[PDB]
Amino acid sequence: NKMEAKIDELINNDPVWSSQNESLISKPYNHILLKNFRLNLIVQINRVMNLPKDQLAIVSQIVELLHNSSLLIDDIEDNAPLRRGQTTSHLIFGVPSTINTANYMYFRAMQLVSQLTTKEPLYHNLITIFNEELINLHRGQGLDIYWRDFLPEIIPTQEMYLNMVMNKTGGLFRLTLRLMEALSPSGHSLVPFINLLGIIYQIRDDYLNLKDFQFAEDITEGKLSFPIVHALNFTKTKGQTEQHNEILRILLLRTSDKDIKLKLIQILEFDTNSLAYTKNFINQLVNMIKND
Amino acid sequence: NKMEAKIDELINNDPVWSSQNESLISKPYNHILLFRLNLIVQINRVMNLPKDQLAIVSQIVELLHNSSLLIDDIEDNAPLRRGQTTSHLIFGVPSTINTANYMYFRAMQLVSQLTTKEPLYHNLITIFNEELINLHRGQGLDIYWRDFLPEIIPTQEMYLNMVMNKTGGLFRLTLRLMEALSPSHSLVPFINLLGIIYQIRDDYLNLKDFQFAEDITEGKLSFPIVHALNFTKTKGQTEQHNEILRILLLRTSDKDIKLKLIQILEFDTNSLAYTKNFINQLVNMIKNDNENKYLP
Ligand SMILES: CC(C)=CCC/C(C)=C/CC(C/C=C(\C)CCC=C(C)C)(P(=O)(O)O)P(=O)(O)O
Ligand SMILES: CC(C)=CCC/C(C)=C/CC(C/C=C(\C)CCC=C(C)C)(P(=O)(O)O)P(=O)(O)O
Ligand SMILES: [Mg+2]
Ligand SMILES: [Mg+2]
Ligand SMILES: [Mg+2]
Ligand SMILES: [Mg+2]
Repeated sequence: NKMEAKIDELINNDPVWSSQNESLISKPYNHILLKNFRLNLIVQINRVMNLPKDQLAIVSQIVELLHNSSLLIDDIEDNAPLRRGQTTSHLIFGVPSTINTANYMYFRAMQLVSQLTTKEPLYHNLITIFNEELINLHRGQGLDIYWRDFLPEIIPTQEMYLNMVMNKTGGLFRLTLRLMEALSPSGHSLVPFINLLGIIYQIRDDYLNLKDFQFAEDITEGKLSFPIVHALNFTKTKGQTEQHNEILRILLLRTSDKDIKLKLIQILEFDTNSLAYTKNFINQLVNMIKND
Repeated sequence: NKMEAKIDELINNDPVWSSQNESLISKPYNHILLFRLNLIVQINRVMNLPKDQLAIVSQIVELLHNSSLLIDDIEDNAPLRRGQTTSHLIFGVPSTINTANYMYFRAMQLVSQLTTKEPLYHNLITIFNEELINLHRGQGLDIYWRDFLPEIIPTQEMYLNMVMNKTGGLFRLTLRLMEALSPSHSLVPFINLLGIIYQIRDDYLNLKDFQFAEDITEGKLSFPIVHALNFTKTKGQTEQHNEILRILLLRTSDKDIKLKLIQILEFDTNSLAYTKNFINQLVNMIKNDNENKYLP
């Protein structure tokens, strides 16, 4: 009877969640917070969208949660040891807590959308954009991960890699902009532009990762970067069998040996000219804007 | 010129995605597909959702359920899920995490297809939202206790609230959606008690079937363990309290060491007996529910 009442009380109330609990399970996330330029893009874009700063704040909050959560997970998936010159959360708090916290923040983010409007028609568009771009994000990420973890099952071509980027990187970039375009109280859609900004961003990330070495973690990962994809297809094309295989073998070692990583890079520098190709590819993309 | 052409085309289109791609990413989910729908069908008798809108609800629930099992096995370092090899051991942790999270959002998208009524949608999303949030909190606490042991040893109360969040999330989600779509007293209190019977029973059966008892290997703060731990602390049984902690902290597969911890629960604290009793009472709260305060 006393137990029965304590239970009766329980099952008839909402589940209990204290602020301490909230603090406890937010450790992996608070860690990565300690790591502005994401708001510079939002403030600029806004110069054109004209959103009241009240709503722009809630937009900035949604994107950061989604962004920081993405990084918490991408690090697990990529077995990354450092993020922004700091130990990654999964190495401190563990993979289990990090996955849960990150996925949890995805839903806190989703919850904040209610705060952008009272308008039922608008709200629905918002949730849809939120849904679509998150679905796109996971698709690209699924390919980048599949290609990597199952190499050499599939050697992506420049086209396949770019579709993957349109999904993955474009995902976050389109989410931010598409949401603002729906809240804008006010020319043409800036989506095409943000997609190009996303592609340039990703290929420059892939590129600087190797040039900054020449610590090239992307090689330790086995990632099918823009430079590696060109090297692999170039090599198959010109009949360079041993080079094509050494590239695959090195990617598959998941090595942190600096000399082995340097060898690979010099292969992309003198043998396949992938570094130059990529540099040019980036410049051309930028020129497409600068010459618009 | 020609490169400019292709890029232009690319950025002016939706991201490309074929079904072959869809198949790649689904592999980890398909692997886990290889009684619940009966419970949903049964519940509809009072809800009366049109066999079709009910299929969708059913699909949403299945995506979520199956997806959380894939993530939970990664978090629990489980080598087996119903006799077969767990997905992350076959497809790796990265793809499995991603495929499971992708499915969460596919589930979130099916919600838009239950209704086209603007208020009713906002209420379905809210429900979906709230329950997924409660589910992650319960899981977060469950993992936290397990991974920070012995910083915090939960009490029966703490444990049960963790269950209301975790196990209650997936049970309530299903029920609150159905009740909201119903064309026809809430059964949420009843689903809550159910979830609790189910979880305490899950923890109970895990040890009893052995008497592989993976929960021990996992180091989990299961219901019998929570009892044992607070039972020895109360009776001041120092060694035994520490011995229980020591075994959980071993993350062992040692059949012999697992046996010992169980020996402790059976002989020293009688936690297993205490739990069998607990379950029964909860059920009687339902069995002896005359006037149907909980039952329909
Ligand atoms: C977890 C899921 C589905 C997706 C996660 C996708 C992400 C963020 C991956 C992280 C990497 C690329 C960085 C990006 C895209 C930052 C974008 C910045 C904005 C300001 C939008 P990195 O590790 O940081 O180099 P990647 O090299 O692994 O491609
Ligand atoms: C991934 C996130 C946030 C939450 C996941 C929560 C889950 C599913 C945990 C799995 C376990 C409990 C079993 C359940 C819930 C049976 C399926 C439920 C139905 C309602 C049919 P188990 O491993 O199967 O014993 P647990 O013992 O680890 O608590
Ligand atoms: Mg990465
Ligand atoms: Mg990556
Ligand atoms: Mg589990
Ligand atoms: Mg678990």
